[PDB]
Amino acid sequence: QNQPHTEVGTARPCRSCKWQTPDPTDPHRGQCTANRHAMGGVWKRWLRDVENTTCSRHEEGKLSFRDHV
Amino acid sequence: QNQPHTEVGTARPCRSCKWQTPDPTDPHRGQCTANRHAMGGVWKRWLRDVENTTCSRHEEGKLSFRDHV
Amino acid sequence: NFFPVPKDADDYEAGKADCVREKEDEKGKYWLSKPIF
Amino acid sequence: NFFPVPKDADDYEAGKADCVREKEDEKGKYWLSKPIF
Amino acid sequence: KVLEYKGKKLNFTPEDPAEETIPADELHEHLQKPSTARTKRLKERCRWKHASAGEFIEKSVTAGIERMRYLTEAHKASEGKPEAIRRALGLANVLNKSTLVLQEDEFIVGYHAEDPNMFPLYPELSHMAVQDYLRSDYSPQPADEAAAINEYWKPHSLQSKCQPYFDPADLGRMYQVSSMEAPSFASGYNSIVPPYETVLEDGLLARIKLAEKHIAEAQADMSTFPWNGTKGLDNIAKIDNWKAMVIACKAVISWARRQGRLCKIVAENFETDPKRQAELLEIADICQRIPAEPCKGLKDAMQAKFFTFLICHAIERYASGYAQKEDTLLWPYYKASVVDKKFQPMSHMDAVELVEMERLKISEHGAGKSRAYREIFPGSNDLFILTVGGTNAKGEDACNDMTDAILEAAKRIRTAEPSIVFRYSKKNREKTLRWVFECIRDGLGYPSIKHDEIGTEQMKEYAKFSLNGNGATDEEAHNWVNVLCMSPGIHGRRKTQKTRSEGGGSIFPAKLLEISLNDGYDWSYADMQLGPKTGDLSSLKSFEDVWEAFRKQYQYAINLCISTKDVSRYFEQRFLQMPFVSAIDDGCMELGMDACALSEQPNGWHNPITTIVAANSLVAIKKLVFEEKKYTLEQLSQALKANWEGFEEMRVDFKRAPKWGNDDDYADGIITRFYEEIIGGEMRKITNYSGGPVMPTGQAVGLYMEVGSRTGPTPDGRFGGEAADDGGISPYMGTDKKGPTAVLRSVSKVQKNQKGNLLNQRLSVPIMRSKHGFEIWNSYIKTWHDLNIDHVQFNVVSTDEMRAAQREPEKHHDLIVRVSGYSARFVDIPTYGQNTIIARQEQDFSASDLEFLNVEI
Amino acid sequence: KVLEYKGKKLNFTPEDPAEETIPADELHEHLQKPSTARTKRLKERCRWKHASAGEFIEKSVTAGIERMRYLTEAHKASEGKPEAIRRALGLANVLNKSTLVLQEDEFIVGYHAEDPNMFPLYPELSHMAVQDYLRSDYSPQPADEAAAINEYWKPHSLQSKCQPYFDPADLGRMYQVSSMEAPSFASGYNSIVPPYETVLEDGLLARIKLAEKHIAEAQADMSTFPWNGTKGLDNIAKIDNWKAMVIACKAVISWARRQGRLCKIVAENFETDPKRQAELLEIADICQRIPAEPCKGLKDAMQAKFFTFLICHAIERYASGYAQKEDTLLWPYYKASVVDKKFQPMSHMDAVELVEMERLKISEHGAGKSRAYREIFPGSNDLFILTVGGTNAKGEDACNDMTDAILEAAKRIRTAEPSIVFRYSKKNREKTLRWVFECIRDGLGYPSIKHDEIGTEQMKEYAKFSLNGNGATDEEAHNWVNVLCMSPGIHGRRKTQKTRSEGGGSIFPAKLLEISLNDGYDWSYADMQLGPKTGDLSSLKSFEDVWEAFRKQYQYAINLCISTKDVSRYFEQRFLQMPFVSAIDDGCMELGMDACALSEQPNGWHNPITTIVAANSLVAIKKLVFEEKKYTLEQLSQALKANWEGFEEMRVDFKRAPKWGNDDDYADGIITRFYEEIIGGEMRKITNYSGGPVMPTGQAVGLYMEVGSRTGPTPDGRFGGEAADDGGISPYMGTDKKGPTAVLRSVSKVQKNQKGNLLNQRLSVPIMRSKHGFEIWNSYIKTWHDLNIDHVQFNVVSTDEMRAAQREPEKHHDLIVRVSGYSARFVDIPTYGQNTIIARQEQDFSASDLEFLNVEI
Ligand SMILES: O=C(O)/C=C/C(=O)O
Ligand SMILES: O=C(O)/C=C/C(=O)O
Ligand code: SF4
Ligand code: SF4
Repeated sequence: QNQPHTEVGTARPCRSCKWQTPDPTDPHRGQCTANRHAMGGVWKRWLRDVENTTCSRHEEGKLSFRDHV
Repeated sequence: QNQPHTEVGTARPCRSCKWQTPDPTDPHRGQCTANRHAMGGVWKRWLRDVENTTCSRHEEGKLSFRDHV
Repeated sequence: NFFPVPKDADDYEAGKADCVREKEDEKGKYWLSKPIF
Repeated sequence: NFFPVPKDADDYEAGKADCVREKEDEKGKYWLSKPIF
Repeated sequence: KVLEYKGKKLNFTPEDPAEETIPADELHEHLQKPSTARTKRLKERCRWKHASAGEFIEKSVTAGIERMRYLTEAHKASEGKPEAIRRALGLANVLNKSTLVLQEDEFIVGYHAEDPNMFPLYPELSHMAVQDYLRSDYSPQPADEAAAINEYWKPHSLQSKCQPYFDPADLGRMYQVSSMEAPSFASGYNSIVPPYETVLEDGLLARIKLAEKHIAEAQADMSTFPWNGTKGLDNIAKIDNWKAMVIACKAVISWARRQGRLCKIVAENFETDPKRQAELLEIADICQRIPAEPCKGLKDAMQAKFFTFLICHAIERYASGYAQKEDTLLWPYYKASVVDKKFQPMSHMDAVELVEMERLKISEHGAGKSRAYREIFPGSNDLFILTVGGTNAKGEDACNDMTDAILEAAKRIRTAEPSIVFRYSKKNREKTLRWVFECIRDGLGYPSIKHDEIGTEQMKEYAKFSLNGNGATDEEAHNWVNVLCMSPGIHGRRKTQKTRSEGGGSIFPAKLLEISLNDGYDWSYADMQLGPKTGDLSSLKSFEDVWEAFRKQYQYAINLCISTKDVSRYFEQRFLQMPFVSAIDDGCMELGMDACALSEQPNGWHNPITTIVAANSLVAIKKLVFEEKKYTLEQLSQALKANWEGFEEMRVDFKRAPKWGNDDDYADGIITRFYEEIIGGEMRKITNYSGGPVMPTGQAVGLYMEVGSRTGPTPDGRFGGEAADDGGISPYMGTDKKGPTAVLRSVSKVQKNQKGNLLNQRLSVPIMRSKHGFEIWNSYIKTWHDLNIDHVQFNVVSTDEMRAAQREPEKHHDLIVRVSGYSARFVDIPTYGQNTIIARQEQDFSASDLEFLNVEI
Repeated sequence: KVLEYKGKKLNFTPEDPAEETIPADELHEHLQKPSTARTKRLKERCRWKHASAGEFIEKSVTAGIERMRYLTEAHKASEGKPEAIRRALGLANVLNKSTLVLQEDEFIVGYHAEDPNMFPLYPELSHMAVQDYLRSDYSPQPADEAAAINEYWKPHSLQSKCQPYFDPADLGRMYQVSSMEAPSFASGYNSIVPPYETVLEDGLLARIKLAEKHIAEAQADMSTFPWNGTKGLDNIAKIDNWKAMVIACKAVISWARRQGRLCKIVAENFETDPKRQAELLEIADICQRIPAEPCKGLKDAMQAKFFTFLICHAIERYASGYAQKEDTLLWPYYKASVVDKKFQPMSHMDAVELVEMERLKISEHGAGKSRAYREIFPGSNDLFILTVGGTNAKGEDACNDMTDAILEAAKRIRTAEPSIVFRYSKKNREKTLRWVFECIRDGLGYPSIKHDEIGTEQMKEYAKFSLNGNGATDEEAHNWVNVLCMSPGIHGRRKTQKTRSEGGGSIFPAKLLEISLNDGYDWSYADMQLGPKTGDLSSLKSFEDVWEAFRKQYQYAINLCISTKDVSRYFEQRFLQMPFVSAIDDGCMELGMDACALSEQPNGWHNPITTIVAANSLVAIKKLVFEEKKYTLEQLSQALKANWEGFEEMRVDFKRAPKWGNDDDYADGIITRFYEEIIGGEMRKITNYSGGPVMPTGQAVGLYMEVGSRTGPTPDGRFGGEAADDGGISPYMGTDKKGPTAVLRSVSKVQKNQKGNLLNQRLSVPIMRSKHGFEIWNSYIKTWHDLNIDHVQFNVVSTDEMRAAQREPEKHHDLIVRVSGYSARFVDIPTYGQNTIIARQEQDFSASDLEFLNVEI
């Protein structure tokens, strides 16, 4: 449950999560940046839907540009 | 004055005259059929504007198809 | 007069029907069919 | 601030004017010119 | 009554002895004989929609609004989509939502508006034409919605698209319809030769499956490594056209089947007679199968043909006409039903009845055409011209028992429309010729007669100019029909003419002549400059100067005539796609092209109308002003500007000058040159969209009346506003004083640079209805053929009867006469037009005439 | 510090003795020297609009709505009109109604949105891009209107037009930007090479007068007897285009002059200092004349150039870039002003100041580009790449005093944009080379260096494929610039690249490699099928099987890459006409064609990015799995799916396998084939819209970061989500262990089937800033040139300083570094990206290195 999973009408959508940044082409999609490796990798996961997806690592907020790719 | 002449806002426009029939292409224009010859000719006159033109032969009404060309 | 469109018809859509009425004038009798919902 | 368009200007139309206002923010001073009637 | 010929005394007593004593002035009220009780009923209650003088004859005929409404709804909804698909979506919405109509006693069913008294309008074409309807008593309703619709379409209309590419002064001149017919983009008028053969043989389901296959292959092509952008992008327009074809065809099938379902519903819920109930279910089944599937029998074919006609001529787009080779088209299905009895078994007389019903449905087909075109076909709904006879691919007789069924039905039911063209060859069987004559001797005015070989040769010549080298093959060149009244075109599954922009539209020499004598200025009708300033009166110092002034007037006019058509063509294929017509053309389907874009068989023509007035005028000018110097041009011009008032002696001089149609050397030498060097010679210099020449098709329809009324007095002796000549090459009414064979001799002299020329002739009733009628007529046609004359058509009607029909129209409802290229109900023609037909010389044959024709009794 | 070379001891002490004791970690905060008080002021208050990670760095930067609003208003009003004219009307409405901006201290004036903190948006391009803006903190306002606007445009958008011609699954794959860059029609991203030369030389009034003449002649052609419909219809599209040009040019002039009038108004009503008042009136006068009239001096030319830039890159349409040959373009005007003093007399230093101001205006140019393109250029506004140097038509030195003015301005003002490309030839004067080095040694990252002869030859080769046989002449082939970062294109009055659809856009070998090992399935980022099913792991029984699997993945991807561009091209010229750009192209003007329709010089290319990750992975697979059989593919694949967790010994094995950039035979033999046979060889099989080949331009911009983050672990030793290689042909960061000349030797091996390849290198600060710096660098470049290498560009920056700038960004505002093909403000780069630059090997030169370079001290 620490990986993105569907949860219809969730109180904690990917969209509001600090780890999420929108897809480069389609703003309906998202990018999960939560999987950050000790050697510096930001191992993204593609989000088909940011309104009805969530996981346990969800944390409301917004990272500055410095902490994104 | 028995020939078509401009008369702005006339009470007796070509448009209501029995001798008039609309232009074949542009309904803003008209055809005057008043000049009828004894040998059967219907010697039409083209009407640039049927709202502001008139002459003394003006007669309100409508001819049947039988009497037009 | 209300006639539901056969569900296997090319033009079937849910709730669709033919409204059919008879008319008659000086010339003769005829029927009109208009699609409705 | 209201400045009528010179009547010999390429963009002259009757009643047309430049509305010009000065603004200043953290970076600096500037002027905006929007056409109005 | 009696004539002596080769030592015999010929007696011109009627074949039916009863006619010896039937008063001359009521003859045609005795001749109808509908083949069944049903078709008798159908005729008696026929919803005629004749128009004359710019109006409909009957108050009950009025415009529909559904087509306007649903086309508009689709157009708004389809914004952004490819234009071809948008057009398909428009047609589909119209077909999906249209009220459909079923009438009592009908077997062939279907209609093109929401009520049997109505007709649809066309806001996508001419915004002016729609506006004219809104100002009329027969406006679509509600008027406010209709007005709102027209305002929506105006910026998108074909008219609005084409006008910016022409000098406004030039359009104004054309729009007057005095020296030039208005361009089609301004009126919405149009024509088409539908590939009926494809629908009947293949059915629409097959076309759909075929387009879908093309699409899949094209999409596969586009994803194939390695991509080539100089080739692969061609698939875009192709896929658009094919997807549009599928949308269009599926909608047509759905529409046909919904018509079928109305038959079923009426049979089961409304109709109380078990006989009619069974028939209605029979019709319902046909509509279910057809045109989705290939036709199997004659009933299938007739209904398939009618459905195709409605889409192609009324619903997808307006098009005048009924072009088709009906005997050759229906023969396989006649054979299956009547001869082999393999499907929908029928008697020959059953076939005859079915054709009668077709004629009656067409008689009910009201046309949503513009004011001009409600003016120039008086006494008819519209132009509907079908073709029969001629020769097959091997040059042998194409006549058959289906031909005869079509002709007999015409003779029996006596409807003014559809008109018939008979392609005449020496190959044609006498049995069928006799049926042709039965129609003519009854005064129907049709079949008109076209020279089979001239037309076939013509198809071969045009074929050489094909832009993709796929013009008619030599064998295919035998497959031709008249498009509207007069001009040949290919029929079949491919290469047919898709639009009037290819060929059609008229030009008016009489008016051009008039303004030639006034430095291009029209003083008599419009009071404005109508042509180029080709020289004032004093500059016209010789006959050659007069000749050249006309030439320049003609060149200026004809250039506009063709260029406006080609510009229309440019935009039609871009914004007025016809995906249904495209889907049933084998070439369009194969190449993924729109019907207006692809043009495999060139067929360029334009119509000179009022030619002989111009020609007689020139002859008289030469003789009296320049040769004899009896009058100066200033004297003539003063006389003309006076409408000859005070100058009657001058008028009579010009009137009696030599005239076309008298086999007179002086007149004919000048006029022959006029046809060949100017009318044809100059026009032929122009090349149209299709890459072929433009040649003249002389005719007249009702324009000889309307243009006459817009033309001042002319040196042939006309007063201002009198009618012009009635044909392309007919003598001016009442000026042929040397008999019928003198006329043939004049006409035969015009041989170069023509596409066709309409000849009207009127033959003595007693002779034609006598037992000698057929032999004399057959000899006439043989002689006419040997003289290499393009066309002839006949009135056979007494003046007494026509005058009687003027006095008491209600007693002469079945009087039909020939106008020009089409036939009409005489009492529905205005008095002005009626008088021009009465004035046509009724020809008698002298014994020298009969000898010239090599008649044998 | 000290090196022994050819019996000398080289001392690497800095040229400025002061630098001996300046801490290494703050060096670049000491180097700016704006030439005037004004440009110092302008820099300090500069309205930077840098974007990183998909967002703008500063809260004050936000979207405008005026362009959206006025484009929409025009589009609704122009329904029915020809599309080219609709586009001209759109631009005109935007220009006529736009709020204009004047800022304090400016001399070059003008802007592209309604407020200096803003930028315009583009609803006509990508509806998704606009929607992304609406969901952002920098949405246009009012949000409800903007939303309504986007809904209006969606069915009309370029995106909506192109999508129906591709399998949706394919679009979904591209839109992820993992194996393929999204097509331009989906993002709105774009580029252009404006024909600046035409505007500066002729002025717009002349272009207007010229189009009007073409129109008059065309209309005359159409009314000439005898009409030919196979020719005369060609005039329609021409007249539409020319009329559109006139509308566009008139609007631009009016817009320029209204900008001038704002200067006048501020001078007379707002500005209180008589010095500035006089200057504002000077500017007002320039704007009145320019660009209406030909430019006469350098001030004219600069303002003309900026105005043209705004229309072509921001207002008529969005386009990335700043492509132009600035020294050659401005030279005639520099000469007139500075040398001859004939008009707008100026000193060389005055010219230097004017260029500084230009750099600052560009530094304020915010770009309304989509989210992806706010991701992949971190630390900058956008790509702005200008070109200088090279050779003239005779092959002689093109360098001049204007070149030097441009370079000095760059060195002085220290802005990250615009970046510079220097075309290097042995012809180039040392005086100018020294200025190039001054910029590089100061760590600016530019000028990058392009091989002059390679590019010129390239132009000649492409010219051969011209569809109308009017490609670059041999002399014209010397007139070239980089379009964006890396790819050569013609500059001048004609034949320039008008759209990114011709060439540009990227493809990502690393991701293609990853899914090659998983039967086309992307398990690591998107969890879905991303490519064709090229074979499961067990089917990959040899290295050749692995090689072929990648090939098919690559073939599938590159086909989509080019075809989506060519389809965009098809619709751009049909619905996104650029009448202004057309008006200033000599070819477009002459032929009456739209800028996107006419393509006289082919220039097809696509960008392989993340190539070396793919290449190193393949090398490691061959050696360890198939040659030595130390691991099976199943063992590798299990390790990869684990992100190497538990498999660190395996990872280290693959990491230490031979790597690109070490002049190692094993690695380089495989990788050379990879570049030449697959990357270039397969791509070159494709032909684009323009009829030429498509060849690869290897580069990276910030995509090597973004794609890296979307790519799982790979057999080169990466963990999932780590950065890819930084260039087109750079060694992967930290894997080049043999020094700088070893790198050159590796890189030089790739010679076939390339259009270009970006090489990033990083040189030791002490050496470069020593008195021996220029000689070693000049020797490096000479050697690089002899080895026939396409490109090289340099970072010159200590790790100490970059780390300091991470800890304390507010103290390091003037630190500029090279990313890939562009330079950036280091503190505006995200930490992830910063670390990739730090990890790039700082190269020292051994005495053997120096001997290899044939250095002479
Ligand atoms: O379309 C026309 O004008 C005429 C056609 C015809 O007579 O066939
Ligand atoms: O358009 C591109 O993406 C590539 C540009 C370049 O490197 O020149
Ligand atoms: S909620 Fe979970 S899956 Fe969604 S963005 Fe945040 S960490 Fe990723
Ligand atoms: S009012 Fe006079 S000019 Fe007008 S239509 Fe009647 S008669 Fe003719």
